[PDB]
Amino acid sequence: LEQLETKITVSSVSLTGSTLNVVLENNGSTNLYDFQGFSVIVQYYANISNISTFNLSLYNYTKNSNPSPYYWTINTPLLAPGSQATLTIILPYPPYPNTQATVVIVTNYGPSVIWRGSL
Amino acid sequence: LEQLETKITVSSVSLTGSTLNVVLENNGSTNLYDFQGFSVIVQYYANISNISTFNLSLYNYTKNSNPSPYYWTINTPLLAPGSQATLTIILPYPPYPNTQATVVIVTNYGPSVIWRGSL
Repeated sequence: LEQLETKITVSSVSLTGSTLNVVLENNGSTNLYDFQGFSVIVQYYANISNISTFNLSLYNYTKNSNPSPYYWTINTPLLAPGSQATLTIILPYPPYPNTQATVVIVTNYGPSVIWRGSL
Repeated sequence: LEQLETKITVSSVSLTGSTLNVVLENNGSTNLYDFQGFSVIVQYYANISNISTFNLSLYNYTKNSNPSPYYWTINTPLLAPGSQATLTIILPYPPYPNTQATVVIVTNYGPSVIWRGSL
């Protein structure tokens, strides 16, 4: 039948401690709600005992209010076209200051977004 | 009804020019064949005019016999439990010598594997 476009973009990324907050925008025509079917990858430089340490890991979805490291949450059950929501990603270590990072978010439908910047 | 375990592992990774060959093993109970529904991410250091350059990109599936850069293929239509197959990933630039790389492969079912090593 009818195929609908899926499209996401990242509006902003903010770091607090070891928590990444990613503002995600739905710019497509599909509703996004099957979050367990998303994939989230973060590459960053962890501060491990004052040594900048490359870390690239996969993060799993949860609805738990206190997500463990290597988990992520989002502050809505459904992200509709034209709306935005905040993804919270819990990193295992605080980022080493002034280092680059990459966040990959893949929707259950296939389309994805990659954010590249500094923490 | 019945849930079956999906599990993949990487047996080996080989580099030829700008082509990555990843031997993927099915160690689960599901058949793997919905490759368009997989996600593949590669992080490496590209040789761009003799400057080692960080590159993290998503690669899309194709069955084309001459995949373009940022595409991947696999040498079977179906990877059954207990079998292995070779994924071919076409990188945009040859890797800079003796640098680290990461390959993330996510099945359509959810379970994934991350390979970490050097090219």
